[PDB]
Amino acid sequence: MASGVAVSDGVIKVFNDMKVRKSSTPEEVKKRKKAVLFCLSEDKKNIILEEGKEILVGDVGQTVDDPYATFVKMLPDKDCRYALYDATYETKESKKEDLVFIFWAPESAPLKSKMIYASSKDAIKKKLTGIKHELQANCYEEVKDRATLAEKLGGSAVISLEGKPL
Amino acid sequence: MASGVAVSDGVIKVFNDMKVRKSSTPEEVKKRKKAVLFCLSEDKKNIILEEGKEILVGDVGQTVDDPYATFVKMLPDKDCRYALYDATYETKESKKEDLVFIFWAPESAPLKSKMIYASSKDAIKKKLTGIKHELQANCYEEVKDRATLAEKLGGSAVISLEGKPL
Repeated sequence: MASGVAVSDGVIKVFNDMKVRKSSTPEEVKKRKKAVLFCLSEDKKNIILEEGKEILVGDVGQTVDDPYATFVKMLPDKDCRYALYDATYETKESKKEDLVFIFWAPESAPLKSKMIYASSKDAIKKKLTGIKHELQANCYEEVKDRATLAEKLGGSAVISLEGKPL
Repeated sequence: MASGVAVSDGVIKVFNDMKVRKSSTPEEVKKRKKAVLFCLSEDKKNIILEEGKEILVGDVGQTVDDPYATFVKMLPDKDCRYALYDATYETKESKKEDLVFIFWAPESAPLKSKMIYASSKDAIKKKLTGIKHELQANCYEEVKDRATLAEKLGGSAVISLEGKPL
């Protein structure tokens, strides 16, 4: 693999902040990140935050309406990305929320690029202590489908995602 | 990369036979291969012919009717494959035929499996002297489309594939 890649402290903090329980006020929550993208640096030595490429919880009621679809559209067509998506979903028992780590390697991306991203994946995944869920996607028409993520979280038990029907 | 993988003489012969000009009779032609699959061995040390997984030219008039669609369906859903497909297609100038090398790495395949196939790709590609065209595919709903291949062969100039409209 490639374990000569570094993860910024700022990236790490972003992860940690996302798995926070609503002990804090109603303002930093809403400033909370619903989704976020990371990418490799030009030199392929760092995993860094892609600014602007994110969805804050505050945007959900107003700007966004569907957080999952908005997130899917953020996914570039020729470049690989890592992502964290904070999912909200329902079974027949409970309404739960879980952090999903996403590896995006779109078909049209250079094969060299996919290889490097995949080989370096462990460098960020290892630092994402207690992550649980991982989604690997190549095909846009497949991630686009809510059932894709839903099935990954809890399979057939999952009946809705982000308040929407599957 | 991985250059510790061997290509069988039988595989090599199959390639060479496919780029043959119709100097021979009308019987070995029709016994000619329209498409063929290769895969890595269990030990990942050989690139070998996957028997049964092929389309002979003779099947086209009768058993098959659409060679491209039939070929696409042969593509496994969880496993990577290499393939050669002998394409017949038309521009506004000429009706041509060309050999296309295909790398199939389906989304649902184990990431470990994709990596090994991709890293070993050069071992067979190098032995496919004067190949010209390569197609890499992850997403089934995309290879399925004739325009995918057509665009790869000659882009927008190509107006039909295997006698069919795009």
